[PDB]
Amino acid sequence: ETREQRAIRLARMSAYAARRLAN
Repeated sequence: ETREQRAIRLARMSAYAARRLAN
């Protein structure tokens, strides 16, 4: 994965995780 794909991956994984595990 490149800097772009990787980054967006971080936001997606973190975002999704935060949703299913906000607290």
